[PDB]
Amino acid sequence: WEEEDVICDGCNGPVVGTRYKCSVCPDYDLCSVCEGKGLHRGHTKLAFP
Ligand SMILES: [Zn+2]
Ligand SMILES: [Zn+2]
Repeated sequence: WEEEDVICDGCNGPVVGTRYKCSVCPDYDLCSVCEGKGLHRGHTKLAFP
């Protein structure tokens, strides 16, 4: 029962719904809100659920 949860690197809450993971940074993720706020805007991101 090893589980991987995804925490937003902005609000530090878990990412539920759309996940914006950085394509450059290893293991960097933002939630839909923090993405909307323009965080980490210098790196390309992958927007999957
Ligand atoms: Zn967030
Ligand atoms: Zn980045």
